[PDB]
Amino acid sequence: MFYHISLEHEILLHPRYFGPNLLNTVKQKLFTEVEGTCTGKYGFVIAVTTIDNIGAGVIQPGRGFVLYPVKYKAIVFRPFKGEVVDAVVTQVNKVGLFTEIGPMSCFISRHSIPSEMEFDPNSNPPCYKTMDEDIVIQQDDEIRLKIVGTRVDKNDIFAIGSLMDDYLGLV
Amino acid sequence: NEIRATDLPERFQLRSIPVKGAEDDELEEEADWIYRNAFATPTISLSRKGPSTIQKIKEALGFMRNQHFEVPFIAFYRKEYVEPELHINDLWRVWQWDEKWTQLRIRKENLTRLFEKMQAYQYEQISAIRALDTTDMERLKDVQSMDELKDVYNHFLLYYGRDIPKKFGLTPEQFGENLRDSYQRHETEQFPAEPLELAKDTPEAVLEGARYMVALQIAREPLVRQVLRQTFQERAKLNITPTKKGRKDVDEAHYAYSFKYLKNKPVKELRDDQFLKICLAEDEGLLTTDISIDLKGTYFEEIKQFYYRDEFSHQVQEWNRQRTMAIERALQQFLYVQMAKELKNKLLAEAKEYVIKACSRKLYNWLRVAPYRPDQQQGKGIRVLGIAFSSARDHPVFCALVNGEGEVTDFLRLPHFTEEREKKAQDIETLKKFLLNKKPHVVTVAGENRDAQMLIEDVKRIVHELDQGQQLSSIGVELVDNELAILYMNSKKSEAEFRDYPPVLRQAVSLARRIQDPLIEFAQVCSEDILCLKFHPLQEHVVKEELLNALYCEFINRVNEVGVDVNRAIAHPYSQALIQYVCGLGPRKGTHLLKILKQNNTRLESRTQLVTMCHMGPKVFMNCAGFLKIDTEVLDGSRVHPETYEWARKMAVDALEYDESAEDANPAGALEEILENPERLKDLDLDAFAEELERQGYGDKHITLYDIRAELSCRYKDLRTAYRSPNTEEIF
Amino acid sequence: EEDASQLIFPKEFETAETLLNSEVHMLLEHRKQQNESAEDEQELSEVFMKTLNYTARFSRFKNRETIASVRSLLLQKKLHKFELACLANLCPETAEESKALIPSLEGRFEDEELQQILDDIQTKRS
Repeated sequence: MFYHISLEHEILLHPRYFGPNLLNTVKQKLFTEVEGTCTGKYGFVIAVTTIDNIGAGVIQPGRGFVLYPVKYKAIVFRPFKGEVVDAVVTQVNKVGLFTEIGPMSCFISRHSIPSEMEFDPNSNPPCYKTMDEDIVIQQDDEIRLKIVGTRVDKNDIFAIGSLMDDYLGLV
Repeated sequence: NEIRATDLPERFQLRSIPVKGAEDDELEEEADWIYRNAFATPTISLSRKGPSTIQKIKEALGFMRNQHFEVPFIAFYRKEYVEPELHINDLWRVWQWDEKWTQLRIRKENLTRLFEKMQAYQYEQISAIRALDTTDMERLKDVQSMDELKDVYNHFLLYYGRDIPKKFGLTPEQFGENLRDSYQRHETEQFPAEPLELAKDTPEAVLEGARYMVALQIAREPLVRQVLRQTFQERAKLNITPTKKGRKDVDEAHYAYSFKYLKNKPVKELRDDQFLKICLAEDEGLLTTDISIDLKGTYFEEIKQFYYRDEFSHQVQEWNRQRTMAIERALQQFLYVQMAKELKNKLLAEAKEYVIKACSRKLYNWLRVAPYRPDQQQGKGIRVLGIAFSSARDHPVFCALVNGEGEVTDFLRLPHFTEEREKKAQDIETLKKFLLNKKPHVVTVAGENRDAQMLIEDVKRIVHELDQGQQLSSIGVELVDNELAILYMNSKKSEAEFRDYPPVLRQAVSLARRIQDPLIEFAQVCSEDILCLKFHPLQEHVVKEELLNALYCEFINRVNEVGVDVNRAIAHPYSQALIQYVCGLGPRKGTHLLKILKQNNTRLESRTQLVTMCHMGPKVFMNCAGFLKIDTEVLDGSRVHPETYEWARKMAVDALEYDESAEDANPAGALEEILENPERLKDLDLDAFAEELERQGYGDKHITLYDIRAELSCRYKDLRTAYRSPNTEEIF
Repeated sequence: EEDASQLIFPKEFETAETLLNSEVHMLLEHRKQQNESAEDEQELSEVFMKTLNYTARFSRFKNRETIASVRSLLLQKKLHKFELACLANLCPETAEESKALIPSLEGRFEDEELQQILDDIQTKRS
């Protein structure tokens, strides 16, 4: 889920970047450090929205670097298990359906699909129709889901969706 | 057990579900579907005409459901109305009408069942403007207009909302009949109320309530999906031009990058040319692409007066304003998205079809038979040798000879310098030492540059001027294409046939097997092995199944017309695995036949070896009777089936004035051997055989008479032309 | 253990600020506006480019007033912060759908109270 939190970061700066553009350069270094990343603590940060303050840069003894504890505001995207979200249907396959939850994608097996939604591989479009062909659930449809398990893969979130709950379809 | 233990064939994997059997009632519908589906965008088969192509698709599609007969089992081998009636050896495009008719019937039946269930539920709730079941029969009846069942079928069937236990302006039908009639005969609500007076049955105070309902009703309509369709997709110009970065990002390599003035581009730019559609579809993916009709500003102006009120006194003005506002709300959703989706689908399909036709044409033109043997073949054929190394793509300085029954079976060479630039006797001494100790009949080279051509010409002179061709006769290298060892040399046949040899020997064996039998080189590989050869640059943006089906149908048709040797797939490792592209013998039937004939000592004595021994089933053996040939039944090595043996033997005895045997126990007849033709062609007329086969045999012997006469006169003779110029693009 | 169904969130995340799907859309598109309105600017990351669409598909409204109102009508009641977004994105057409979807609404409220929160949300919907 999309959240807003205050985060913190400490960045290293080389002496060539001193002079009148210094604290501008500190802002540039953060904007291209912590954007679009993910963590096992906070999760997938979409962007840094603003910088709160720069803590005074502590000159490193021995080496010419200085480190700048910059506090910043971040829109973070952390899914939790059991949350009920909307998504778009990406790929309809006999092994499972693929969706996309913003920066994070999910996948739904026929196991999680009750037997009503049968396969449609004979058709040009892979869909999941029913026996009477009334409820048409194909690719590129705003199909709700429920996150039933989370998984982080090396700075990469990968949840898993399901279709067990009622009212999990077209609005 | 489903590939060789059933009643017949199952290898037709492109259509065996939707079109896998034909009933009586569906034969006319499938033939109409094939004739109606087979010509939509391009003028194809305008080949027989409309009635002859509809009866060729109906007669071939209704016939393939008995015994499994297809491909070399009747299409691409005779003078009759097989499918579309064209000269092509692959039937997979004529069976497309049968598969399409069967897929359309199945879809229409499911949708009709759905429409009946929904109509019953809505009627039972309504009696115990409303949505009704009246689209279910109209949709289930329209099997040909599948896309009408998508934009209008999905707008009417999705417009019910899909939930169940199991007066605002003009109507959709009137607006549709007025918009599709080119004159809006009915106006909007001609009453003294405005568009906002119907919101009192919106809760936000908004005049935009009726415009959304009108757009939702308009965008789901079958009538608008038909009315908008084929007006711009039939006739829009391909106006593709470069972007700000795309004019620099492309650099005139794609359809959008090549033409800065392409905003005036012709309507053939993606439907007649594959490259323009492929470039417009590929350039649009990364940088940008130019795809626009420019015909709506005037295609959308004439529909705005229809369904609107003609007066304006706050009665007709409100109705006319409501009609105009609802038409503008419904056009941007329904008409805008529908027009964009049809233009995009048409461009992709046109580019894919051009690429698929180019790839299928290139594969059919290159797949033909012309072995590089002596004179094109004392005995038969011989050592089809050549240099795979030297100045070409292979490293070692030497040559390998193809054995006629497969690739190369021997090789030799010598490191003598043509090496360093100061030497003139070294290359000639190596060429003489290799050519003097080996009895060839022919030469070729796997060239790759200016030094490869010079080394081939020098070796050809040293071989021709020294009598190194036959040790008492001239012969050496040239421009003949040794490059067939480039892809077949690194293959599983070249690696299993010789594992201690280098890549120069593998390339020489590949080149010498193009010199022995490229039909055995084509049939001895998987088909993965045919897709490594590029056929066009616009085939990569196309779906690969179309080129694989085109190549597979062309290869199956060329194998069914060129003859399959029964004895050649038993002993020779390079002639085996040829039972894959035969009519009524797909991978499973052919593989089971090879295993049973090698494990049991079953030899190819005649064409009834798979019918007599219980290895094959009546349907696969009847549909495959025209493709299986043997070395010895004397009509067993030809295209003569078991049912035509009596008529062909009787014709061969009647054409010579000496066939006293009645098909068995008697002198003469046409079946006595495949190497010689009958002595009299004026004795066997076509009218007598066509009249005798219609009354005793139950079939017209008009189109079959020439093939029956030729199969008795010339056994094992291929129907497809092959070869080319080795010094031009056929070998360089 | 982490299940938002039973409303259990880490301490790092309990104090967190929830966001609406339509709300973040304004934040992201304004960030796009700030940077694209700068000359001499490097191209934004593929992560930025692949997310702007997601919230666009689900824009129940754009308007800066409705960004506040679906929050104010909710905060007045005794709902969790977690409930704030799930109920304001989905816009369940009835309390029954919401209580089926959301296990925490079951017994939490009168159905008619929760239905009026959801009806106020539906009447905010563009």
